[PDB]
Formats: sequence, structure tokens, C-alpha cells
Amino acid sequence: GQGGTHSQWNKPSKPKTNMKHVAGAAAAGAVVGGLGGYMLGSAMSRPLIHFGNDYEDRYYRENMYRYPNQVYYRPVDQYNNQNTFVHDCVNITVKQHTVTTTTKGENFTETDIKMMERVVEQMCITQYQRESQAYYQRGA
Repeated sequence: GQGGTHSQWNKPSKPKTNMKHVAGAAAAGAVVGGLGGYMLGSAMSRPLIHFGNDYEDRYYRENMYRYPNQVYYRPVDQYNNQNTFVHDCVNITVKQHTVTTTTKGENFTETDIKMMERVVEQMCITQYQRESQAYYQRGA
């Protein structure tokens, strides 16, 4: 024959454009050097403390707008009993209260400080149960 034709060419062209990177950070008021492993709990509906005395009852009612609505504690997996969870929770919460108060100046009378101890322990019992239920339902 006087000629002929043929064609062939490469199909691939240039490298794959797939790539990945990530960056980002955040901060929180946890991981205190003398703590290392505790977290913020959740708030709840207004826990109105009653003391039997109307005088004390009124004191709490007018000042509750200045009281903590949240508590802090170590996780459930570090406890074999409810009382230990409550003891950590009450201590860390009042600790947070005193360090900000002594640095910023006084904001409540001694009487108010005696009231807030009650609200913190009551919130600890309530939160402990919520955290425990969360641990059981997640299959921890």
C-alpha cells in the first residue's frame, strides 16, 4: 500500500489535585494546672432555695441574680459513688467563686456567701444524675 494511518495517545494528564490541611484553636476556662481533668457542667431551671426563715428566703430571692448558675466537676468515670462527685463539684464551684471575688472586690455580704453554699450542693446532686444518665445511655 502507499500509506496508512494509526493513532494512539496518553490519557492521564497532570497530578491528582487532592490535598488536605487543617488549622484552628480555641480556649476554655478549664485545664487549670492544679486540676488538669475536670469540665464545666450544664445550667438548669432556677433552683430557688428556701431556708424556712422568710428573712433568709428574701435575701436569696433578691440576690440570686448574682449567684452562679453552673457548676464544675471531674467526669463520672472517676467515681465509684455519688457523694464523691458532689464533694468535688461543690468544692470546685465555690473555689471559682472566691478567686474572682477576692481579686475584683466584694460583691455580696457574708450572709449571701452562706446562702450560695446551699445552691451549689443542690445543683451538684442534680448535675451528677444528668451526667450519670448520659454515661449509661452512651455505652461508656
